[PDB]
This record gives sequence, C-alpha cells and structure tokens, in this order.
Amino acid sequence: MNTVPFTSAPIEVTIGIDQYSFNVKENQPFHGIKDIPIGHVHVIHFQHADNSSMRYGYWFDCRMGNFYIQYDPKDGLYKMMEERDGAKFENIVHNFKERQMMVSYPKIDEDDTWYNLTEFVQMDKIRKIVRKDENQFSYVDSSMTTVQENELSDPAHSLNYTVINFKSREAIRPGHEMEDFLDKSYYLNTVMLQGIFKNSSNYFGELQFAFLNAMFFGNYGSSLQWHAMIELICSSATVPKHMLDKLDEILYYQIKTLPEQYSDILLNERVWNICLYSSFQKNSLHNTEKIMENKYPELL
Amino acid sequence: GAMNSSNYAELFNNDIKLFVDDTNVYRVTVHKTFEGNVATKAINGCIFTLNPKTGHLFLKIIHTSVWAGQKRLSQLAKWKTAEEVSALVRSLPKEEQPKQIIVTRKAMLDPLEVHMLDFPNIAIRPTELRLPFSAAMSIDKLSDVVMKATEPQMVLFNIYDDWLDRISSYTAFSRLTLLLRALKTNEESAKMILLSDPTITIKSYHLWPSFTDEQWITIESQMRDLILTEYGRKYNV
Ligand SMILES: CCn1nnnc1NCc1cccs1
Repeated sequence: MNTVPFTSAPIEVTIGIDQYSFNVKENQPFHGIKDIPIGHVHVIHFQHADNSSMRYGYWFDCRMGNFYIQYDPKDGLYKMMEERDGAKFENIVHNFKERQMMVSYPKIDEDDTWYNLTEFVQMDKIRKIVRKDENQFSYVDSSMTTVQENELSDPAHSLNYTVINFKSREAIRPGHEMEDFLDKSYYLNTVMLQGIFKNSSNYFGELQFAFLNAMFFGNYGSSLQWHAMIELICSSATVPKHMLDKLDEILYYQIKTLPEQYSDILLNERVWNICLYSSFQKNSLHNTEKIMENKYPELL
Repeated sequence: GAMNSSNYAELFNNDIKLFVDDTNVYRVTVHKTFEGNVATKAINGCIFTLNPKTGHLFLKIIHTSVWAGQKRLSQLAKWKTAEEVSALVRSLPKEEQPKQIIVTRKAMLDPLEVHMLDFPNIAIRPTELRLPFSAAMSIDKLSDVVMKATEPQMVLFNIYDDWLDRISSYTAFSRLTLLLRALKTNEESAKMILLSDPTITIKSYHLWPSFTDEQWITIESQMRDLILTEYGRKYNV
C-alpha cells in the first residue's frame, strides 16, 4: 500500500482520490493519503472551495515513482511532483504516518468498483493521450480540449484521444458507402481494433479513461469520446463475443458509479437509446440495459 | 445551412448548384396476391437533378432491375440516389462541378454526404422549401422516357425550354415551380390548362408549349387559380 503526502493544505479544497472525496479546510493540518492500493492507476483531484471552476487532477501509478503534492501559490493549484530521493521520502512519510496526518484510502474489501472502472487503463497509454513526458503522472482538467475538438487551440495541453468520425474517409471504404455507414464493423474491427488500437484491451482502456475524465473533471470532449467509442461498437454488426460481454460489464460499472445528479449532462440520450434499443447490439448489453432502465428511465 | 424563403435569391447567383429530388427514384404499385396478401411491383424511376440557374436537368433513369434481389428498398433508394449524384459530379469537368447540392428531403443528407466525402468543398444542404419536384413525372416527355427505359440511362433536358432568352432565371424558376405545384395539386386540370388550345404546340425539342409572353401570363394566372381553388375544394373555403 502506497502513499501520496502533501507538504501542506493552504487553501480550502475538496480532494478526490479515485471515487472518494473529502473536504480540507484552509490551513487545516492535512498531510496526505495513505494505504493506496497497488496495482491500479489512480487519480487525485481537486476542486477549490472558492472557485469551483476548474476541477483538475493527476493520473498516477505508485509503482512508477514516489509522488507528493505541494500547493503552488503562484500558479494557484495543488501540483503533483515526483520525489527522486527514496530514503528522504520514506523518512518524510513515516514521520507523517506516525503523526496520523493522513487520510486512509477507504476501500471496502468486498468492493471491486475501482478495479472494474480501470480494468484496461494503463499509465503508459494515459501518457500518450496526455503528452507531458517529463512527468510520470498526467494532469487533466475540466477545460482541456481534445485533438478532434481542436480540428473543428493550444496543442500541448490537448487530450490526444483517437479520432473517431463516422462520416470520414477513414470510416467509409470507397464503394462500400452504404454498407460501411450502416454497419461500422469494418471501421471497428479493421481500422480501429486491428489497425490503431491493436487489441480490444487498448480500446477499452481509452474508453474507460475517457469516461473517468468526463465524470471526475466534467471534461466535455472526454464525454464525447466515451460515447463515440460505445456507439462505434454498438453500430457494428460483427463484434467478437468477448468484447460485447466485457463492454456490458464496463458500462454497467460506469453507469453504477455515475452521480445520479450528473446524468443530465454526462449521458447522451441519442447514443444510449440507439445503443440499447435500435443498434445491432441492442440485445447484447443486458446488465447495462437493466441498470440504465432502473436508474435513468427518464433519459429513455 | 438550410435553404429557405430568406436566402431564395442565392439559387440564381453564379455559384453552380444543383437541386436533387429523390421522390421518384423508388416507385411501386401495390397489389393483391393470389393468396390475398399484398405485394409491390416496382416501376422505373428517376433522380431529378436540376441546375436552377440554367435549367439543365440531369434525369437519371432508375431501371427496376437495380432493385432485383435487394432488401430495404426505400433505404437503398436514398443511397443509390447519392451514388448516382456522386457519379454525375465526378463525370463533370471541374469547372462544371457544383459548389452546393441542395436535397429536397432531409433523409438524403447523410447518404449524399458519405458518397461525396471525396468532395469536401461541396456543401450538401437541406431546404425548408416544399418544392414540387415530385410532379416531374407529370411532364409527359419525362414520364415517357422513364417508362420506356429498358436499362439504366441518363437523359439531359433543359426544363425551362427557351425561356431564358426572354426572362431571368428567377422568373423561370418561379414559373417552373408554379407549373409543377399545379400539376401536383390537380394534374388533370393543370394539363387541361396547358393544352386546351390546339394552336399552341410543344416543340419537338421542348417540354412545355410555345406560349407568347402574354399567353404565359394567362397560363400563370390560370395555374394560380387552380392552386387556390384546389386549396378550397380540399379545405372547403
Ligand atoms: C511538512 C513538509 N515537510 N516536512 N519535512 N520535509 C517536508 N517537505 C515536504 C515534503 C516533501 C516531500 C513530500 S512532503
């Protein structure tokens, strides 16, 4: 179990760690988060009490280094940094665990939620969507735009998700215009799965990462990307049976975890109704359809 | 964006544009089978592709053989339309290709956009106008060439005859849409108006009769009356 210490908490802030969150008061004696499960990526995220504008945060994996947070009063945010000196960090964090100035990552033992939400998400793929190679961790906020969003303006701060566009030459073989537009299997299996992603795990990884950035940061282009990747599967007549079964599990936990009061903005009526009721895969998503109907029957 | 009453004069500017109407592409007669079920029999159709500035009409005849062994024909018909319009554009010299294609029904937008991906600079536009181009098959010589076709065939017409020698494109289009609206609302009466007078003939190389300027005003007045009338006979006013 690993630890993300804080030098201090100078400004009042709601801190999130994965799907958990807690409030820290201005100059309250908070030194960090302990007992963070190893083996998963994590995200630590922030919303200042004074300016709820800009949720922001950091994707990280404690296996890739020792990471800590110090408030930068010039840039006005909590910054993640990597501590290179291992012995110093251990002496600093022990010192802190002894004074009990850390919140414990509050994982219930029965609970597989975070695993289920990050099953295919891998730091190495995050770092290709979020390009900042001098850091082992990845900053995301509310306002960052996607490569595709910029095509329709600062490139270094973009989310480099895989561009999906159903009315594009990439998606439509010459002479199979109608076939490929009404059945996207070519685009899914050959262009995207075989060509770009190499396998379904990488595809699901990006899909799950897009969802998490949409949910935790309200990042609109991430929400666009999540829905597009769902729609591309649901609109393909020919999908491997293992992908459909896994897709249903993935979406089930995403819908289960979504805050009830954000469903109005984070869920695209058109995509979901098409996917669950009109698409080729309308009968292949039993778990997701059941949770969607019992929790958001209004959307449908 | 969409074409409507507000930007109507754009039709007659010098940017090449085409209207595409697909109403008459997939045409059927519905009938009873021996067993008392219902079946359709397709008849020849056409794509109506019209330059509103010049009157040039690209009439792509859709022979019933193109439906043989196909399913979901009403959906296929929109993609076939889009395929044939794209093939037409590719066949035109670059300086004759449209800058815009306006579809008369919004269900053509995605089919045409997908078929025209190679032409990103050609705008595919809907319209809010309720244009009467479905009545094209009420023009005898157009109906005749469609029904007689034994194979896919493109036939070129000028749907304004020689009117542009004497009137503007705007006025020519208004005449065309009035004639077609009349034919669509009451075909028998509209044709009676157009041919009541034996002395006014249709030139071999024309579609409509050779009216003088004064006779066209009379004709146009009569067509308006017909449209208002039928609007009464329909609504009882
Ligand atoms: C009270 C903060 N402190 N106490 N002793 N050293 C430090 N530096 C802060 C940190 C550096 C790395 C992680 S936390």
